[PDB]
Amino acid sequence: DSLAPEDGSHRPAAEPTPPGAQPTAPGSLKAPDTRNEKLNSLEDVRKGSENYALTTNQGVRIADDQNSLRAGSRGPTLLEDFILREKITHFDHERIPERIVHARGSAAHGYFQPYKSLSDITKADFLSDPNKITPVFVRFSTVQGGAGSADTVRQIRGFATKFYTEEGIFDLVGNNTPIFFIQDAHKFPDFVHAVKPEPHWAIPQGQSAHDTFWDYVSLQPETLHNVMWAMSDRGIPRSYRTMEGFGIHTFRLINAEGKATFVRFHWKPLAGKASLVWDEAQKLTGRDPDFHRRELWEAIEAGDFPEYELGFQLIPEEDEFKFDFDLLDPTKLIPEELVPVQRVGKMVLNRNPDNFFAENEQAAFHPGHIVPGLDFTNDPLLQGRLFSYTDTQISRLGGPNFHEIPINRPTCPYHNFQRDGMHRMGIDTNPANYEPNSINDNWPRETPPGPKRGGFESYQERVEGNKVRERSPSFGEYYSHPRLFWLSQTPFEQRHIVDGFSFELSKVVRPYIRERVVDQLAHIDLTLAQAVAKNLGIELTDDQLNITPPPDVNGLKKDPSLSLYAIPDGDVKGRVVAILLNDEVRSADLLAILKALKAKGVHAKLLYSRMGEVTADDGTVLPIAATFAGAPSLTVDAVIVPCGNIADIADNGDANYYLMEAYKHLKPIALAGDARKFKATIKIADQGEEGIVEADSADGSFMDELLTLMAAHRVWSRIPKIDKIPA
Amino acid sequence: DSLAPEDGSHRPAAEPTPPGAQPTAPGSLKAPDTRNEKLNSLEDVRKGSENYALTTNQGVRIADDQNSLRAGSRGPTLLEDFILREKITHFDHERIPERIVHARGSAAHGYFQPYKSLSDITKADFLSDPNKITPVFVRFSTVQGGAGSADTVRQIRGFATKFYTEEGIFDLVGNNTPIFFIQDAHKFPDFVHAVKPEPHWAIPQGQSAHDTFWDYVSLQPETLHNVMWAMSDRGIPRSYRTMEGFGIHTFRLINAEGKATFVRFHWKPLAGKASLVWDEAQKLTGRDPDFHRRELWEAIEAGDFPEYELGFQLIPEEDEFKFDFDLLDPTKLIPEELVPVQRVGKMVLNRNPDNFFAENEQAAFHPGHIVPGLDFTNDPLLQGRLFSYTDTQISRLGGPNFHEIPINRPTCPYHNFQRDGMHRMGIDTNPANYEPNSINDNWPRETPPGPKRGGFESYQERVEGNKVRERSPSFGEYYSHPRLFWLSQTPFEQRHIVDGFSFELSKVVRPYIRERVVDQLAHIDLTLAQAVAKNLGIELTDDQLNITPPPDVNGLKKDPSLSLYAIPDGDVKGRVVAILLNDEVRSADLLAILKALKAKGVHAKLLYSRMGEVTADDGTVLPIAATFAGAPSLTVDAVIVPCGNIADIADNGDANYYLMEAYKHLKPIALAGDARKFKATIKIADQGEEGIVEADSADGSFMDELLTLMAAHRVWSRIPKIDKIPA
Ligand code: HEM
Ligand code: HEM
Repeated sequence: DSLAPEDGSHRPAAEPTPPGAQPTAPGSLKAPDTRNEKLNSLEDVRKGSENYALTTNQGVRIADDQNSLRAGSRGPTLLEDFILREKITHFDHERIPERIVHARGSAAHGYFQPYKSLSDITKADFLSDPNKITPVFVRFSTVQGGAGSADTVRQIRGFATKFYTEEGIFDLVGNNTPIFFIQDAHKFPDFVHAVKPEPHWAIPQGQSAHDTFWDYVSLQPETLHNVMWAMSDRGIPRSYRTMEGFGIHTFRLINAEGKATFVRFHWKPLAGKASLVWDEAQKLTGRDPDFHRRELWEAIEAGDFPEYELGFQLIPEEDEFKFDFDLLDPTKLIPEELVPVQRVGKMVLNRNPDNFFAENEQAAFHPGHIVPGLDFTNDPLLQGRLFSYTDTQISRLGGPNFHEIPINRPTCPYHNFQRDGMHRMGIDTNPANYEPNSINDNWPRETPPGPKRGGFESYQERVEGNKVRERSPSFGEYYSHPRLFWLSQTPFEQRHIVDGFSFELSKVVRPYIRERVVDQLAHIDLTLAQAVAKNLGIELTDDQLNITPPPDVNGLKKDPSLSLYAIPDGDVKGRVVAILLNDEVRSADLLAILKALKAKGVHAKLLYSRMGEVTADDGTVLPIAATFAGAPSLTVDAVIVPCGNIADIADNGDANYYLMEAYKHLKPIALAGDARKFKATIKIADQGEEGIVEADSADGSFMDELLTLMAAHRVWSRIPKIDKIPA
Repeated sequence: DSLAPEDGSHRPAAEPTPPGAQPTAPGSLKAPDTRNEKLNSLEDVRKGSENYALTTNQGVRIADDQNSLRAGSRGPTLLEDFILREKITHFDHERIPERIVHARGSAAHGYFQPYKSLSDITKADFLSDPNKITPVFVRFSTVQGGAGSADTVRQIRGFATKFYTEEGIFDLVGNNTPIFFIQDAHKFPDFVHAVKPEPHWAIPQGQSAHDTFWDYVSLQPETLHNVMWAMSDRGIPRSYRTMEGFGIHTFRLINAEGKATFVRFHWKPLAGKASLVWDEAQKLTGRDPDFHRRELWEAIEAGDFPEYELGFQLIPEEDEFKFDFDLLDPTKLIPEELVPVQRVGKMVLNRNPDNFFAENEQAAFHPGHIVPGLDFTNDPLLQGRLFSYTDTQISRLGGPNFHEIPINRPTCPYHNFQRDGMHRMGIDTNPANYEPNSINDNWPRETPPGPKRGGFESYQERVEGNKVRERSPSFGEYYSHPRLFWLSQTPFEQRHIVDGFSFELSKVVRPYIRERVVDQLAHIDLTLAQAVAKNLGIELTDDQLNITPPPDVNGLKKDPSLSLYAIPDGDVKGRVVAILLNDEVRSADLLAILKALKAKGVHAKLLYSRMGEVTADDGTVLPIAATFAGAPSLTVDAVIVPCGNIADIADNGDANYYLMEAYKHLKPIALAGDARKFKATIKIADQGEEGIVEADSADGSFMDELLTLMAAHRVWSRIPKIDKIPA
């Protein structure tokens, strides 16, 4: 019974389509021709459904999946109903522990390839040949919230990449800021407990605006640098496609000759850097808590594949101690003005998973999963991470055989003497389960280290010191990097940082904690400190006003690569505009609008006061994607109002509020013909305002203007005009 | 180190205080003198902290909890650091699986007492004497979202109560609507999978506005009754304190003479019935996703204990077949006009937990946990529940000894021959682990059924029929209960139902699903169907326009007890009002305002454009609780603006928007003296309007008028006026 619509509209077309054009679908059904070695290797466990009989897990066909077995139709359920019990038992045991941190995340499949061979600095196989492609699986995430929390919270974001190389799995488990909050892994449980929901009542969920977080920060000044990044607009990215990625720690690259080079890993977003504004981000956690997850999935379904460039900061071994900060301190960044990022390769995410639980939820990343050609360093945060990931996956994934869960399996050979464990899939035929053995002629065998396909050998770093629980004295500087970050931001970025601290500390109930945090800000920069204090009704003391600013970082008074917006990097492909329809749209305006958006790869969403269709002035039937309230301005990058019967929507509260919200949030707005009467609602300018595109009709020049604004992301010059608007 | 402020302001006073006045805290520290038998029995496992040395879990004192052990202060971390490894190991394994459904929930401790002995209808010990107090632990929840999802989503809410009786634990596991979506437990996994996030991409999180839910609903008309309740304002309660509770199924009461009486369980909120409006609820999931958890905790800390009256609908065994519907069908309600609710007792929730994870997350409720004096029925949804909760707790709580986790332990004696299992706490000394035995003289021993303290014996219900997987023909009626619900709602409640369906179906991407749901609505009520269709741009066919409405339910064409608001039951105690300050408030207005609110137990929050303090006209220093943006109008019940230097905030966008938002969401607003200048912000006429209180000062009847409006909850007559308003 209950069947598909006659017309076949239940099923999405298996071709690239813009967001909202078709229902989303499992990756293998949406893009069956998109393949890679890892995607193909998962074919053994993919399960179809069309034309198959419904069965139990033991393969018994079910005749009635609507009713339990009972003694009479109004009688008691019987214990012998094994079909009911198997179905309910499986349902009852669907959940597994969420990740302790980074539980909220969104993932996709893709591939990587180097631009040229890097064999002179590393023997890693995946970086040895420009035409050797390596499948990847990437998961982006937030830190604090649970798996069911919201996407556009203010938080550091995780950026984890699993490379399925020919010499083993390499996991590059990074975040979207170049430093971490703490120096030693021993404090991780303390820091995480402080940022997570407070233990008595389990509030608040995915935001750091609460007493315990700011108490920890105020008592542990090493956290200030990453706190500065979190309070900036870096903490509220527009998309996972428009943020940077960093490995944070200094690692080593080892070449065939045995030479070690220190390296820091970077990902550069080829769509550019872009973030939301706080009010927008917070409201969007309510209007669409799945915004980043959705946006990633739809970009891949549209062909707007997330693309990132891998880059390396390289420091010779002999230059380990030449900076004014320790290279092994994860609260310190290496300014690009001192050590440039060398481009290494490109990563493209081009296919969504088939099943979120099987592939995203069960994926296991670990920074200890390195390969020959790579090695660790003594960074005390990284050292502790090496223990933790393996340990947590034993309980999260139910045993030691988590590498046999399909998404986690290597695509290269794996053979050893490990056996058994819960849910053991591999059936070993080796007569031996130990080495050395004579009974299988000692196979599988050890392999000496070498230039290629060699066994792993650690770099023989010299270790000299007593067994101590002590922080290196070189790590005891906490204010210069925060200050370098502060001075590198534009004026509007600085304002947003001030507003971030002010908002968060206004939610701290104990006033002395707010004062202690302001005291720490006074050791970074007095202008920043005074601006936050003023918003909290706090007065800096005379001593606070006389704190000497921290020294410059190796002579730098600023580094523009630390700003999101100082150096233009805008890219409109993949962005989306809202088009507010009316019941008699001028089709000539629409035609020109859609053509210009199409030429730059910008999507459109047609909105109205109701769902269904509206008919343009030439008879074209226009399906409505959503209502004005249903897809708020928060979800788009710009708003366009075509001419037609403007009287239809001129007095619509939601239509007017749509423009007020977009205006407040600094988005470009374009008004054609009679749509220019909406200028009154955003109560500003009569001769026009930079940021507002207006003309008698939507034409080539009107669209060029709008698209130029869109490439600059937001209208920062409108900032002074928005705090009067009631929106 | 000694980091607390010397003034002791880090610690909350151990006395009842209003929301926001002090930092919240663990229940036993906030209210040490609030006790009950269960709370006292948990003293064996409560752990303090003050004045104790920091140790490992083995009791070894720790000297340096800031650093890992390494070879040299910049060297590698050593494997012999057992302190680091224990600390990180425990952190790595903190999470357990969340509940499969109702994962998001908030709980508190309390007590229950019957008004009079019910010995004539039940032998249940907890209902046998008015002076018998039974400790309870209650958990309120949503259904779909994860543990980290938001509170004010549109969903059915769970209302689960664990009664720690002298004859065993009784768990009454109910919801906030009197029926469930489905009829047979065999479809529970299907219904739940349809409402939960879609499997390819895991979206959307806590809202049912997506294709698979409405696909299922459109193909299974049995769901329409509970869907009607979810689309009404019942799906968005103001607080867990202001919603009703129901057991849903017909159970049995058994008295000492062996007579069975059918019973349906009800909880009546002594604070009244109250819900939010959709736009407010959805925006509140972003501004404060923990609103209901917070509100419950703060109500209890303030002394505004959540109070509920337990009531029974009783039906004699001989009247089983006297209704138009089957008593065993969980998609059908029993109209109070046909069978009144008899008041049974009162439950008061008066203490929060100490540790959310230990007490709330690990609590295990199960409808199969009944006691002598109660029994089950053949309702086919209830029958399947009896299997599922035991099964799911084995994996959720790590084994069969979950009854030994402190919160789940009975307060009465428990002795049997069950042994071992993971995490076994009890050390059995019985020589025997089986019965019958002679080696311990057969103890513990079976106990015959009797009037008091007897063994459990099932009611000897006659069973007759063949073994079949078949729905009773008596359950095959799906539209009369939905229609009865619809006709019992006020006109504004009907509009909100129409708006709920309209918004939800507008998020369904496949248009045919929207059409099929509209067709089902046409079988319930033509006005409802036409209004939803209009909002979707769908036209009803002539056939749909002629579908004959379903019959009345036992001659009823409405039952006012199904409405939230048809019969006023307003209670102002525990509500909160925002007070928008200026930099020279008229102290006289503020004195009058705050004392009037205090006299009725209404809380206040003093808001401004920054934190700190403001000084009134007479020099009174006024502490600011939050900024206008920090504590939006969504979080309060009414807004008051006192006179003073109104020019200070008159052009503040946030202050004006605060009133626009409150106005749109139908909240009472009161403006004193020059604060009447804000009338132009919300377009109020010079002569005024119902729902807006205004006078020259806050004296006289100004506060009485505002409190009268608060008692009516919202200003329903303003609906037509908010239609426009750009907010
Ligand atoms: C530079 C500092 C760090 C970065 C960049 C980082 C990054 C991440 C990321 C991106 C994830 C999520 C991976 C996924 O998507 O599944 C994650 C998970 C995790 N992190 Fe780290 N983290 C850092 C520090 C630490 C430390 C110091 C510890 C403990 C010593 C730690 C313990 C964990 C654990 C236990 C998980 C859960 C993994 C799982 O369940 O599979 N992290 N981290
Ligand atoms: C009248 C219909 C139902 C009502 C009123 C109801 C109510 C609830 C409530 C309030 C909870 C949360 C208890 C807590 O706070 O921990 C819950 C959890 C649960 N429900 Fe039910 N439910 C119903 C139907 C069902 C059915 C038909 C099944 C399966 C056959 C089911 C399976 C579960 C499971 C497995 C849990 C999680 C329990 C745990 O993990 O401890 N429910 N339900």
